[PDB]
Amino acid sequence: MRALLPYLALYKRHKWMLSLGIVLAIVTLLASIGLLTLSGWFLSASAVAGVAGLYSFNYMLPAAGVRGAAITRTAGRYFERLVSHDATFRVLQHLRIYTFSKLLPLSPAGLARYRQGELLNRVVADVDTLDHLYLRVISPLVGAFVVIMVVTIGLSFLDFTLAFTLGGIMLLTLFLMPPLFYRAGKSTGQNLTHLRGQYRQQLTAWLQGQAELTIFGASDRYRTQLENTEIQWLEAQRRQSELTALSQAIMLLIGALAVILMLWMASGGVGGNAQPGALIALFVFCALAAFEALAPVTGAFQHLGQVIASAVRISDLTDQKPEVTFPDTQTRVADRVSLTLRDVQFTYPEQSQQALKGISLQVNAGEHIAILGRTGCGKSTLLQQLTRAWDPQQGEILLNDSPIASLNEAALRQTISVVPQRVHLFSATLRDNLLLASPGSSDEALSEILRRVGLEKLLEDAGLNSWLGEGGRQLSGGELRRLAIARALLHDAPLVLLDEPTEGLDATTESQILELLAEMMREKTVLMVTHRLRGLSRFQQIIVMDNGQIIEQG
Amino acid sequence: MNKSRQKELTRWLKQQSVISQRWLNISRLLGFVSGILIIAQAWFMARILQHMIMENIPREALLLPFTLLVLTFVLRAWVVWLRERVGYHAGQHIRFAIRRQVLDRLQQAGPAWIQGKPAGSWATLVLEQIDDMHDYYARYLPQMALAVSVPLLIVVAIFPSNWAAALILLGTAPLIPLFMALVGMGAADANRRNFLALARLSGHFLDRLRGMETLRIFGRGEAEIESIRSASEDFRQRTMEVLRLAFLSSGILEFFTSLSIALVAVYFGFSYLGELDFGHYDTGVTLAAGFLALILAPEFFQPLRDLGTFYHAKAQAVGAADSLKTFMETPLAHPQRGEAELASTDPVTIEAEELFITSPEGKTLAGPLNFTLPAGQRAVLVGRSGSGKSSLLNALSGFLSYQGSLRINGIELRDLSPESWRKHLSWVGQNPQLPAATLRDNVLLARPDASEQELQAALDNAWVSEFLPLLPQGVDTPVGDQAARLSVGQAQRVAVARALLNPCSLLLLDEPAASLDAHSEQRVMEALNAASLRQTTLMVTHQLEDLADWDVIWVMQDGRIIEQGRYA
Ligand code: HEB
Ligand SMILES: Nc1ncnc2c1ncn2[C@@H]1O[C@H](COP(=O)(O)OP(=O)(O)OP(=O)(O)O)[C@@H](O)[C@H]1O
Ligand SMILES: Nc1ncnc2c1ncn2[C@@H]1O[C@H](COP(=O)(O)OP(=O)(O)O)[C@@H](O)[C@H]1O
Ligand SMILES: O=[P-]([O-])[O-]
Ligand SMILES: [Mg+2]
Ligand SMILES: [Mg+2]
Repeated sequence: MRALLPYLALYKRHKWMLSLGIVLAIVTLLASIGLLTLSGWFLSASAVAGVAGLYSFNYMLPAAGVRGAAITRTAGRYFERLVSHDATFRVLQHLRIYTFSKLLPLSPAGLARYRQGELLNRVVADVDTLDHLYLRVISPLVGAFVVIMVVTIGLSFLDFTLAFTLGGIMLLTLFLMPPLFYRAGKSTGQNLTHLRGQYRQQLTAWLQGQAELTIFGASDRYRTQLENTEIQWLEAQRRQSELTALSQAIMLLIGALAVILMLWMASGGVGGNAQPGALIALFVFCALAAFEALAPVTGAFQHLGQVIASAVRISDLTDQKPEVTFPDTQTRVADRVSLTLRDVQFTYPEQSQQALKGISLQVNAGEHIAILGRTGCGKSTLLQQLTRAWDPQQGEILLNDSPIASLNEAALRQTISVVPQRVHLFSATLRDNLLLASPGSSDEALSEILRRVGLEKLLEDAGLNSWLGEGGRQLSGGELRRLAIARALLHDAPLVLLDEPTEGLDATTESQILELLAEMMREKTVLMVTHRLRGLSRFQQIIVMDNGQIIEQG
Repeated sequence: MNKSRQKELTRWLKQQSVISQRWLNISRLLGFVSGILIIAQAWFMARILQHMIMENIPREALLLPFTLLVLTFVLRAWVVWLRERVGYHAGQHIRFAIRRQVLDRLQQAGPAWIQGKPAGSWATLVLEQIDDMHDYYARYLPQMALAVSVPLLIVVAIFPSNWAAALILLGTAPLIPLFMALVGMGAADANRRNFLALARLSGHFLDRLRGMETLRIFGRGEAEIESIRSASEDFRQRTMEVLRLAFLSSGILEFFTSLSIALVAVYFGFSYLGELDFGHYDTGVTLAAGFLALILAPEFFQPLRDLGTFYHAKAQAVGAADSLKTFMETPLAHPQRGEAELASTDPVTIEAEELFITSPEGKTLAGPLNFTLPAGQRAVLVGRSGSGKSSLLNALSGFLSYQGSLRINGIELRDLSPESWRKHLSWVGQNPQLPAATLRDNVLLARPDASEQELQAALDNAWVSEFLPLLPQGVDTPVGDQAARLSVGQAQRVAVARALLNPCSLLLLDEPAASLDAHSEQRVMEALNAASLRQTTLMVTHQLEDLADWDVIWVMQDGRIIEQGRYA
């Protein structure tokens, strides 16, 4: 339970809103226990008095209590759900920011090993899970621990023995049942996630290899293996559903145990009175209604298991040391830059063969160089050291005959602007999708770039205000690439190194190099990398390289 | 919204329900049996309480009701234990059957259709979209059958005792749905006004988290936190207006479960005093008739309250139902399986006279084409990108249905048994995947029971043993995209080992040296040129400098071969 400490300091920030939902949770359960225990007493107080004692029985006050408790229960339940969700949503932004802030310095390096499609979908999944810690594990538990104390102290004014044995039964199960079930489903919950990832890994490798699992006749053998894991997986799910049924069947027996005991012992008498007329119904009905307070505790061991497992994943992911460090020298923005590489080597973590061996190339300022790698062979890996995502080992990177590690983060991002291999639409207005390049830029200047690069088609109908990404219209693969160069023009840098601009598109690939020399041809350096040998002759020092090493460079 | 679809979609779910109809009736029956025990509970407690409070009977004397009340508690906790086990078993057989129908329809549709969608989103449909259909069958339905049965037993059980208390509980029976619909016309308006925004603004954090690489290059790393805070400070105050009215639909259930207990307490409380003499059947209002109504007053609304929690599991099993229903309503075309045999393991003489290749979606791939090469002949295909030359390789394997006429050694391929036809086939794609757990189990994919000596012969032929020392565990190194990955130069040299291990009749090389390093290219070509002359082969490589010995060359540009002949 020590994994929750980093994610509990983000709740202490909103402790004065989180505690209002808990206090509202206490009231709406006391108002529901009080409504029914007063009803139970009032129902038996009048019956004992009978019609004879009608004029000698004050029913004005009990009739006000059932009216007061009815409004309190219905209003408190409504205001609980608002404040509880209001605080849940307010701590969510402190979890999205905390996860994003930690994951950002190590975004290229610390997230390399994982499948980015499933890893990021997982991270968002286990940020919501951590967000429900208060709403399912704290509020049900903390809100029910003090509700028991209030009724125990409240019933203590009538009989110490009856009040404590009911409170002792309630408090014992609150403090003992959640742990004995978290300690029982811990093994299954660990085994259930292992098989979920084992079934998903076998299924993905079965669908992807479906073309060659049928030719060689192994498509049915690997399906039996696939379904055997599902049989094991669906039995681990059954075991965790044999505890949900057991936890729900036990507190209906404990809630029973606290009803007979109130029926049985209170017959002997409450306080010193050996013949309790109506106070028998005050204790049995309190015990009958007070186990709805511990009702949300059921299943709070399942919800605690996922939350603690989710806290482990994020902690194991956002506590990695950054692979690269940026010293802060506050250097000025360099101009007319020119780098060089001398025997740059680099192997990825948990690898036994290098992806870059003996790379050495020298670039002058204002020179256009194309690196041609036929497939793999670290053409896109070489660009990562230049942007400084990984640190080369047994290698030297020099920029303007100075080490690249001397640049601070603000200056390094300024001097180097890259169009990535895969372009990202950020699901914002086309205006806000280009402000990434330049934080502050006049709209009129910004709108010129789109029509300059041949992207004026997007400006037809409120283009700069049109939504992009998933919500709006998706740019086509050829058209999306035309937007990356636009983001490389607003954020003008002395070194603008490209990365496969011509890949995947053919209708407008001819015009693509045109603006690559229409405005990138003046006082600029481009390390364009492609395997498409087309119109590359206009680039000096063309370099071909395979297996992670430069061979027969021009 | 989609009223036309939702009614139809909510009907497909019930057709899937028939798979586990035996348990969904036992779970419904136990809902009635658990209903009876609640009244059995409320009567024994009421009769015990009346005797003690009114007749002052000692507890030891009325021990028989005590030992009966305990028995119902044990017998009521038993059905609760039993209901959420039959409920799970009812929801598991649905998932097991659908997952088997989805996988079955995804296997005999061929690998031609699986390429249409990324394998991550196939695993998203088989993992999450079928597990989301659990709580609807396992929890929601066994609860909606408890919200219509159990509360009716209480009214049926108090009506003999007091018709006034029966109407108090029953008076809110029509009032609750009316008020939810009266507040639902405002909740569904705001939920429609914010429908555009929240859907557009919920996937904001993921998109920023998914594009961190693009977000740190341009230096916007510390400027997007101000855009995650501002897109989550709006998500709250925009969904706190949908919630503000969505929590009234539940407050007007806590309003009636409190008004109905206050009224039962006030009416019965005043009835004993002699104020309200209108409820009983002219036999006096006994105390036990009041406790029976008081204990059952919360139990009447308990089922309607719990159904509110599991109600989200209905749209979750519908939002995950349009993905599965439309999956099994696609008109995709099967490869027209048949039964036949090839007696001779010798190279087959494939031929055609008028042939068409069609996708499972129905789109045509290759136009009218025809070609013949006898046994032992080694053809080769060249063409422009998008000409459809791989389709012919992809349809000679049986993955693509053909409506023309392709013949294998004088036997029509349509009626040929695919399960036995592929035993005379070998296939090497341009981008081959490695489905086996380890490299040793990967070369031995055609014949797992191959002797270790036979395995060593294949490795040396495929030039994969040369880089074996580089890998840590030698030949048993696990292979994949997450543990000790091989380069495309090496991963291609183990797919070559697969094809040459078990002798075949027709070899379908599909650009073996398309994305391959210079050193591995000459190793694969030396292996695959000496392993193509001993049977009929069909190469589709695009580089054509070394075609001197390839006897026949077919070139196709728009789904049809234009000229066939030797390199000379
Ligand atoms: C559609 C609208 C809505 C929405 C949006 C939502 C959204 C949400 N949510 Fe909700 N809910 C609801 C409507 C709703 N909801 C309801 C109605 C209910 C019932 C009542 C109450 O609340 O209580 C609930 C309930 C609930 C709960 C508890 C349950 C019980 O009671 O048992 C929880 C925990 C939650 C969470 C949540 C979250 C996290 C979220 C985020 C996404 N939720
Ligand atoms: N299921 C499918 N698989 C492949 N192509 C398809 C499919 N459905 C339609 N097509 C279209 O039909 C054409 C068939 O040509 P295909 O790409 O299969 O052969 P190819 O040109 O040899 O492949 P490549 O371009 O990778 O060399 C493609 O251009 C593609 O756009
Ligand atoms: N995240 C990673 N982890 C480990 N190895 C990698 C990773 N990315 C690439 N590699 C290896 O490094 C080599 C260089 O790949 P790369 O040049 O990035 O591919 P591409 O040229 O298609 O962009 C590849 O052969 C690959 O096996
Ligand atoms: O994978 P290639 O385009 O660098
Ligand atoms: Mg790349
Ligand atoms: Mg092809």
